[PDB]
Amino acid sequence: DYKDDDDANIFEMLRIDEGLRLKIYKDTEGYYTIGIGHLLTKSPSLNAAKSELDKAIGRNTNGVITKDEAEKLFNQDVDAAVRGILRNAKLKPVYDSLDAVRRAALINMVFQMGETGVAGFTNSLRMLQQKRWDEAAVNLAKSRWYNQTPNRAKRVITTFRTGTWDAYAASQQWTAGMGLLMALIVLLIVAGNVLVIVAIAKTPRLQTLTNLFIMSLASADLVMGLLVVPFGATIVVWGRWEYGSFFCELWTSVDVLCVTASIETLCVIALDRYLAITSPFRYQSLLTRARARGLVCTVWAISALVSFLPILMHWWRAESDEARRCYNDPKCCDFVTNRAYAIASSVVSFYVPLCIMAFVYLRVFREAQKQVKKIDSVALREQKALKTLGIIMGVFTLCWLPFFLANVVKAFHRELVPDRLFVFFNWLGYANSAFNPIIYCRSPDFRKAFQGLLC
Ligand SMILES: CC(C)CCC[C@@H](C)[C@H]1CC[C@H]2[C@@H]3CC=C4C[C@@H](O)CC[C@]4(C)[C@H]3CC[C@]12C
Ligand SMILES: CC(C)NC[C@H](O)COc1cccc2[nH]c3ccccc3c12
Ligand code: NA
Repeated sequence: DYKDDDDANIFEMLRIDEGLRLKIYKDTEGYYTIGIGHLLTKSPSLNAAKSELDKAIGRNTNGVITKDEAEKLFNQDVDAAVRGILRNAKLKPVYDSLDAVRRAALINMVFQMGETGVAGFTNSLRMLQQKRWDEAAVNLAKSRWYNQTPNRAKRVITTFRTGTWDAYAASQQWTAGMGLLMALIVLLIVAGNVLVIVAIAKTPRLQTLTNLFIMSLASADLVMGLLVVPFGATIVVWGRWEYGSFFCELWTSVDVLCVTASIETLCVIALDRYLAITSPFRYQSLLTRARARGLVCTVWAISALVSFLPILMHWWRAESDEARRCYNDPKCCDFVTNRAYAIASSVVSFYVPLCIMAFVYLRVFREAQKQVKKIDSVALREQKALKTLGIIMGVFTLCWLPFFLANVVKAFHRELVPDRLFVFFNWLGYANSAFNPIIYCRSPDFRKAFQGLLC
């Protein structure tokens, strides 16, 4: 029938906003429920609920149904909302003035708040019936509704404002696009870094002292691909933190830990190659294989101290409205910090290692020119291995310097960094966990090592 597609459209709107379940389940109050919030019965008996389902559906479902049958239930719930809207003196005149798309927005609010809940938006309702859409969208956003479910509320409010479905089309392709891209990013990180660890760990040719440090660097990248990036992607895709306040702080701590360990490992590398080329005899006299393992544990030990300790102590916390409402919402895991912590933490964990790692390695890179004023083909074999260390140090500074310059600009004046931009700089740094294994293939020894392990 020519009216069928409007029922499918509003069904898909709420499918995105409330979700869909095709098997009977208990709602938070414990009543048997299926579909998009269709409450089957308040009776405790499960068979009474399947009985009510089989009546509405016209077959013996055994408590399982198809998408199309879930839409059949939902059309009945939509009729009940319309009846309630039509009997509410504040909502009926607005509903009568709206087209199908804006009626779907209003019906969607009714599913979330109820008629009385929507009826309390007395000024926004006046602006809708007055077709002052942009002003209705502003007043609607000034609400606890908007603050508690901003993703759904932005979509509904955009729908009242434009009169289109574009916010729901934009969402559904965002979940598919970014859901896929994030999946590939987690695999490219876990794949490239798991290979680098096993290659150095079981290739005798690769068991270089510098490769002992690179295994620390790849070990940081692998925790990123296992315990950090996968969970930060759910925020980028789902629009909220699903794992509670406790795992929010732990995730944040491991995230700060791995980044702090990486720049410190790059700094220890630059200090290793500087001692190696300025004082070779002290290098042989000082660095045993076991002491090199001690530097790694000391780096992670300093990193966990400078990462876990401030975070578990809540030294980072701020008093702003943005900060307190996130701290009191488990669904929010934004890392809102006080201006003091934003500086001291990023300086101790990053700028200081970045300057030493950048200052020392340049004096390393110039002394090699000071000792090789010649043309040579075998020199290319050693300029290449030195260049690889300067690429990894460079790609790290590129992937993460913007995130930390914005972090200090954000501290003095939040005006300048959009949250959209700051999140993008943070994912430029997450991408570094992918690049390193690719850069490790620049050297011939890793190259034949990767090629043998894959067959
Ligand atoms: C995700 C968090 C909570 C766990 C942290 C993992 C810790 C234990 C990791 C980080 C880097 C790892 C070190 C890096 C590589 C080496 C060199 C290897 O030849 C011996 C072990 C040693 C020294 C690792 C010990 C374990 C280690 C310190
Ligand atoms: C989603 C958020 C939690 N991700 C954090 C960054 O990946 C890494 O952030 C840091 C690493 C090391 C030191 C740091 N000091 C900071 C101050 C503010 C924000 C991040 C950091 C930070
Ligand atoms: Na929170």
